Amino acid sequence: EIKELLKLGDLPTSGQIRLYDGRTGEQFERPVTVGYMYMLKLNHLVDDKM
Amino acid sequence: DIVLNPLGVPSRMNIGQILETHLGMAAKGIGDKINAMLKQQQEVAKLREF
Amino acid sequence: GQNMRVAFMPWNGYNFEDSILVSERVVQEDRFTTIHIQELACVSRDTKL
Amino acid sequence: DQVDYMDVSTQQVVSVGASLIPFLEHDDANRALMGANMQRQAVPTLRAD
Amino acid sequence: EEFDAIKIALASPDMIRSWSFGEVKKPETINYRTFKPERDGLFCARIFGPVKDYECLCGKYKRLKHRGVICEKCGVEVTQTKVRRERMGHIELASPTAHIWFLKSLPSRIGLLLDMPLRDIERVLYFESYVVIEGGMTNLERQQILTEEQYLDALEEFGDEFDAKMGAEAIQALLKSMDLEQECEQLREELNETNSETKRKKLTKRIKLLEAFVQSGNKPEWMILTVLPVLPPDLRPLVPLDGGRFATSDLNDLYRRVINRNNRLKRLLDLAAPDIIVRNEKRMLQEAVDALLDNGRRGRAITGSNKRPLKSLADMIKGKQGRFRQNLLGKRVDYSGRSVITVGPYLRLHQCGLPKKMALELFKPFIYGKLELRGLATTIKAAKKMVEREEAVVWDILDEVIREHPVLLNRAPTLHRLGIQAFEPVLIEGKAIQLHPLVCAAYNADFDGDQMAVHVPLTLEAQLEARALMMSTNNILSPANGEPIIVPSQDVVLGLYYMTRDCVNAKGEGMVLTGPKEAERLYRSGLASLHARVKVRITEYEKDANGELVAKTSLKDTTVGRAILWMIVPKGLPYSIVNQALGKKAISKMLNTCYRILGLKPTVIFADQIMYTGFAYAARSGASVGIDDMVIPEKKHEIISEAEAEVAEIQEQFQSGLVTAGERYNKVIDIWAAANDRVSKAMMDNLQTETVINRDGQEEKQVSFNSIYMMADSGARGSAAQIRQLAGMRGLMAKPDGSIIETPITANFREGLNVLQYFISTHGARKGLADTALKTANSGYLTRRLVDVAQDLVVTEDDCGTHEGIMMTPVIEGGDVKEPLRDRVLGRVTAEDVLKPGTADILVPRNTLLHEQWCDLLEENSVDAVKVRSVVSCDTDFGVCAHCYGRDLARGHIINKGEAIGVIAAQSIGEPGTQLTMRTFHIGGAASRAAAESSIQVKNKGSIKLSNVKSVVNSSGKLVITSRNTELKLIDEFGRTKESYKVPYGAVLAKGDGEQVAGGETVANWDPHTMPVITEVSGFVRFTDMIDGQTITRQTDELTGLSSLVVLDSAERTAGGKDLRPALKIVDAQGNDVLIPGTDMPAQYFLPGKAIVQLEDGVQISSGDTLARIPQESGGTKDITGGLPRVADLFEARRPKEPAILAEISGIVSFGKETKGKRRLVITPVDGSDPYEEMIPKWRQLNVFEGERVERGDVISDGPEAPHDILRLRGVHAVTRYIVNEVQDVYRLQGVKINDKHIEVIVRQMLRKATIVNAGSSDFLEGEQVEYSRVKIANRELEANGKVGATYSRDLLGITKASLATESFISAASFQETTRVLTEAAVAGKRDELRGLKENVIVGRLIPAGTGYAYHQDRMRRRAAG
Repeated sequence: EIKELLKLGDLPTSGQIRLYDGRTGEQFERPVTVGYMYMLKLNHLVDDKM
Repeated sequence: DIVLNPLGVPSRMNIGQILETHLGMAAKGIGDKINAMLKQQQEVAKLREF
Repeated sequence: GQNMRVAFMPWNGYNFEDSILVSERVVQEDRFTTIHIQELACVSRDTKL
Repeated sequence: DQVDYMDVSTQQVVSVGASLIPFLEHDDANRALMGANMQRQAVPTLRAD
Repeated sequence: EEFDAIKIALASPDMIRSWSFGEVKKPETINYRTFKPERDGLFCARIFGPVKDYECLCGKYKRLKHRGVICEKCGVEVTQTKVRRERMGHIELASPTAHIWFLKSLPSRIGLLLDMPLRDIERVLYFESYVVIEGGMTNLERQQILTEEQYLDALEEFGDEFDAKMGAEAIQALLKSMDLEQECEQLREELNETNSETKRKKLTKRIKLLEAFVQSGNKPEWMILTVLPVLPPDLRPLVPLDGGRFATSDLNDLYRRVINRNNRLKRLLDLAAPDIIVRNEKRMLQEAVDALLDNGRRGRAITGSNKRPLKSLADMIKGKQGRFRQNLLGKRVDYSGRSVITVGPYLRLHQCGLPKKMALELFKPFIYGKLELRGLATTIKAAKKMVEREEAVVWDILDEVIREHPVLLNRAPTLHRLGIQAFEPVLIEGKAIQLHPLVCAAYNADFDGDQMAVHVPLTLEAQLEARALMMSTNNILSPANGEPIIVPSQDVVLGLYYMTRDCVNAKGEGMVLTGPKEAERLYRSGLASLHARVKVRITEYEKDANGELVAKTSLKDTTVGRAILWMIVPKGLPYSIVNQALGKKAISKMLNTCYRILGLKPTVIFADQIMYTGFAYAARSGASVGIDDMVIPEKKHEIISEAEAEVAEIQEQFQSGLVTAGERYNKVIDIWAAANDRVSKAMMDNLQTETVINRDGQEEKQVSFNSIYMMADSGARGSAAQIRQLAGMRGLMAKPDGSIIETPITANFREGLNVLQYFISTHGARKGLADTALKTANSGYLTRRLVDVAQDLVVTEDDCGTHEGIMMTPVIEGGDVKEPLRDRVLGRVTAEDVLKPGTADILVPRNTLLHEQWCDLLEENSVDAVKVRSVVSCDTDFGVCAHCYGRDLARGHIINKGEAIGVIAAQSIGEPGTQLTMRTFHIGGAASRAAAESSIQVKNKGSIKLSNVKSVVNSSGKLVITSRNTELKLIDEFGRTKESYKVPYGAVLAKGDGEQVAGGETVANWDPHTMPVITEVSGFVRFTDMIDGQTITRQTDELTGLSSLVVLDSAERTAGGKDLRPALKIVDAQGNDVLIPGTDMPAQYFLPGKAIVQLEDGVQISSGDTLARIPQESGGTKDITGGLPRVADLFEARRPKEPAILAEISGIVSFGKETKGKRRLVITPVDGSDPYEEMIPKWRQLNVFEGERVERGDVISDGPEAPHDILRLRGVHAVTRYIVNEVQDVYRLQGVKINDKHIEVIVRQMLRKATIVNAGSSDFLEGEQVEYSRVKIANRELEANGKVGATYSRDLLGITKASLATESFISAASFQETTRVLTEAAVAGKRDELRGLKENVIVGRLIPAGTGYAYHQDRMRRRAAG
């Protein structure tokens, strides 16, 4: 179902696409697993921890 | 935008974020397609069908 | 939290041991920005003199 | 004929704070516990998405 | 001011009065209007001095010039405030009080000196019964108790001579009227007559206590308390809280209660109170004194303010939150900070990144100093404001303040030595401290958001000793072993390994390059990959015989990545090491070789270069993980179908009624284990190759390039369990309480799981998590104990001149060699060189450091065992020397004088357990299964070489070992011991001696169910004292005549067959006796109890079995979380449940009288006429039937052995080696490399006590425990003077007993059991002249170790000079 949903949105079924480095501009050997995620953070403030 | 570390991911016996990243990529592709279809004023019926 | 792009790939040492390397657009677009409220109370007490 | 009762769903064992994970069966018990803790101790952002 | 020693003794009342400068009478603290203390209160200004800084009470005496002027109105001596800190008060009591902790503390020293139980003195002190002090008449004498009625009955008869008081007064009068010399003489006269063990030990302890009390100069009247001291007011502060309220102290309330009770007692005595009221008031005063000294331990504690009871001085001294382990050992320190970690090198190895603020708040004194130096600021007060304004010149000066300045980094907790390192900071942005990437394994702190501690040394001494000693460049090895501590993570390093790999013959292969720089250019230009099989013109350099370099250039078949890695390697390492794949162990060996060959300076540069190269090439590689990477073999479904079909067949067989519960359970377990093994093998076969690609026509088979398989082969973490759990079958789970679960999990994390399997694995995951979380504290307690035990080790002399040692032969566990001789004797000093004929009788020098060349020579010569100078076999007094320890594992060279030996070893032994319990369990947790039953198989090919064997050819023509202790060895052509197994008595072997064996041949037949008796010559059996009904019985069996005769024990014998011992006489066909070949005793084997005879008279019996199986399994549990109690009991000298009783004296051993079935083992030596009888229980199994010519320390009974009896019987070296091996096997099972020197150090520190049973000249009697250094000095003096010596007996003690037996009572009290140690020091009157390191730590002086060795030798030579 994940591959079908990827194919629906005109995306490769493998879910792994190669990237370009923002420093030299070289192409990597193996593709990279990229995508959107939902990140969270605790309080853990360096202004208070330090 | 964010670059994670693939070192400790396969050792902690959990796929998790990999499937979440693939599903997020699918959702982002669907959203980009919707945005591209919305930037034009072709037909509302086509948007409904999509 | 917030939805952001994430890629699984090594780097020059910014993803050494399960760390998180972020970009500048995250800070420019005010993403992951909170607001703290620190209480400061000044009390007035009379002394014995 | 040996079936007596049936459960309602699969989310009856795990509470919300630990079942909010999109993929729970693909994680370890300790990993899911740490994720539930990091999620229940999260902090809101400026623009909620 | 510099004190030499710390003395502890009893305080005198007049001395306590002289200590104070006034008496406290009223308990008033302050007034509700003014906060001025009352003129007779607790912290009055007249008694303890002024409150403010040089100011009187009424505020009249201003003009601080007036010093020492007593006022006429208030009477306050104008002095400073710190006067109250170093002064105390006193309280004048009306009635004397007995010190609670002098009789409540074990072993009730008051009752020992008075020869009276604790209950009696308790009834006397609490005014329950009266005691007679001294009776002049012949009716009663001293120490006679009379109740209330008995006292009245005895008082009406006589008068003016019956001396009796109540409690404290009576005890004081008894202590005053008693004479110590007369009692000592009486005890010494009584001990010479009788020798009852309990009474003799009691009188000996009493004489020791009396002698200590006499030599200490204390008085028995000082035991009572008439004037007690008062705590200084500064130690019990009374300041108003910020919330407008007052904060009182519980000690103030206790003192107020004591003063109120004393005032009530005085008012009652001045008004002639009745007897009952006086007794009640005295009991209340005693209870108050008790609660002030030790609040609520013998009864109910005094109720505190709200709900919790008050804490007294005993709680402040004994408790965990006491002063000792909170303000002396470790406490808050100025110029410190805590910060968050950062993930980025951004620097070099010996440098770290710090935010501007850390020096913003810590380097401000240096900022002000160098501001006053150049004069850029006017004053310090203006410089502070200029810094608070954050000017640019402030940061410009701070850049020079931070220029070449050390700084200490810390991670809590600090287990090993690498937890405290020093670096130099550089100002950066972002307020989180950066950490070095390679010190992640040193601090044992992953980058998950931990907190680091930053400290700043101020003195040039500390700065230099932090720059030199604790630098990451100088301290690169682990203190546990000689291996580099850098065993890295980083799939970055996995990508380095990938660079060291090969691939397909795709575009880029088929050229030749001249050097590594050409390959680097070709790879950086974007022309080919780093896998092309390209011959490179490598110019390699090898060291010369003297130290020079040898240049040689040749072509090498390699790849581009390997050429780049060789380019990173400097011109000091060969090429044959990098020619293979570089994994974890490979790079570890490379680093070890670079350290041992080049040194220490270029290794840091090499590590920095290789880590930068790895980071760069990993960023350029771009690895990733995806669902499509982890493939699942299609045979897994077929395996699951076969497994479920077999389970259905098992269920159908169980429903028929043919398989029990245990058999079905074991069969299901075995079937599922085989299925999991097949699934794992299929997964490996599917994931290994994955290389179906045409290679210039024909195909080629190689390894795959999947991220999971690559990460597993490179060794990022290293686990196949995670592989099989992620791709194949998870495995078998165990029930939370009972056993292993029958139904395992079939799915995996790739296809998803259900609720059942998740819930059934969660209770095991959290079980393991709780186990490791609770064992992380037991490990810390074990580290605490090990540090407390071995703490007084200092290197005083280079050598001690001892030739005795232990031949350390390589212990080969089973067949495979676990630890060879090279990895065992690396870094040890050899003595008493044994001449072993090898190639051409190679001689080994004496007292030489074993280098790698010597190790190679020993490997070429194949030396069996080498004797070295062990730590236990040392001779230097007050610690050990440098020749008995060997090469240091920190610097790489021979250790000099000053460096500690005990603390380092304790930390190195304690850190691996905690590290493993924190690392392995936090990543993954499950349960495994171990095998119990073994088989007979010999894989190695060699020859049979017996040792200490007395075998004889039997009638069957085979060699059967006729001895008890015989180990079957396997000698090879090279002349070394490879295999060694325990051969039981009566094992039928296959070959003899010297014959060559093959692989997979049954060498012995040690059947646990059949242990036959070895018979040499056949003969007719004659029944001797074997009558049916008297000793034996008849039991009808089901066979065709094969009956069974059971020899009943003495518990069922008749009155006539008591001494009739049954035996088996072997005669000929006519009736003549048969003598044993070699001796004069005829053939007669006495059958032990519960003997089973198979054949009756008329037919000769053979292969008699009169034993059972009784399977008992020893320890050897799973990971350290479940094995910590084992090593804990090992280091505590614990007694096993079944101690193996060994032979005391060699000779003829026989039996004796047996009452109730208890066996008696009489030892009748051939030289000693006095017999030695031993008590053996009835249920204890014996090996021998009557007795053999055993030696000193022969295994008589089965089961585990006790280390206390081995040390006393066999020897000290034997038990030392046994303990070392037993402790090292635990780490061998867990895969931990720890040298035996760290264990031998603790063994020697546990054997520092011994008893003396002789008649000597100095103060040494029978049954005294003296320090080993003292008895060594005494033996030296006796040998130098020529007097009669004394023979000592070394005894083994645990951690607690050896710690309490230390002469340094300060450290022993600071560790644990402070109050009892303090009481022992006060009663005995010891002398502690700053021996232990904890003393110097508390008093804050130079440590008598390390850098302070010069100060220690200077103070020693000054004390010796005068």
